[PDB]
Amino acid sequence: YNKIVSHLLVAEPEKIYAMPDPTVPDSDIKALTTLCDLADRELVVIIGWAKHIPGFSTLSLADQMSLLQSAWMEILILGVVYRSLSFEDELVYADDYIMDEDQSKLAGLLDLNNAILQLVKKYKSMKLEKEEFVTLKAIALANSDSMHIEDVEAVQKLQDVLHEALQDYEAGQHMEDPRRAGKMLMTLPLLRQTSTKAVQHFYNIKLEGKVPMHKLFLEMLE
Ligand SMILES: CC(C)N1CCN(c2ccc(/C(=C(/CCCO)c3ccccc3)c3ccc(O)cc3)cc2)CC1
Repeated sequence: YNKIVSHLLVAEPEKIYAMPDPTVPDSDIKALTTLCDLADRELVVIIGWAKHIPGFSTLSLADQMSLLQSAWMEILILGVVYRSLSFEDELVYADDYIMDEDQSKLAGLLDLNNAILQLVKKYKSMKLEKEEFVTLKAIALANSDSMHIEDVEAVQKLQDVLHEALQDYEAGQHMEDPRRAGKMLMTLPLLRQTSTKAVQHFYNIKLEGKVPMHKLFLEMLE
């Protein structure tokens, strides 16, 4: 077991809770408030998590911003997916917040979440392990295709470090399947697809607020 995967496991943020309001009756407005409140608390720990990724904090501050601005929804969704593996037709946003099909219909999220459930179903059949989760998550941040990177070279380096770490691990604990790392990489499109659609929905129903995401990430990064 190599040191990248080992440190990435160590850098996992702790459990966040959504704390839905037991007073408020379940409605479509409730769901968004809960998910909004939970996402904001996750975003704070997601930026701490990034800084422990080897080489991330050596990037320029604009490149740190560009990676997080490109990948934040992918990172949120991957977490939901991983927590959902041992459940059935349900998305585990938090240990205290689980959304089944009817609550997704009510939240206006049915199509999004059915796609997120394809991703869950797919990691189930490959028996996805925590070490692959945290490595795929790190790859998703680094492979996020930002429009404006200052140092293309350093960013490709971080890609290739995390890429090699994934290949390394799979060569290690998965000899039964010499193509498992390639299969892992091939689930990255579905994750970009649902995140692309989720971010678009984020903006359709105007959840961005007043402060643009790039200054929020600048504040959190300092
Ligand atoms: C005002 C500004 C500071 N922001 C920052 C971020 N913020 C936000 C970010 C992400 C969502 C996500 C849902 C669920 C996606 C589908 O399952 C979502 C709901 C509606 C539209 C798009 C996404 C979501 C995903 C994973 C997860 O662990 C938790 C939350 C919701 C809100 C609102 C507040």
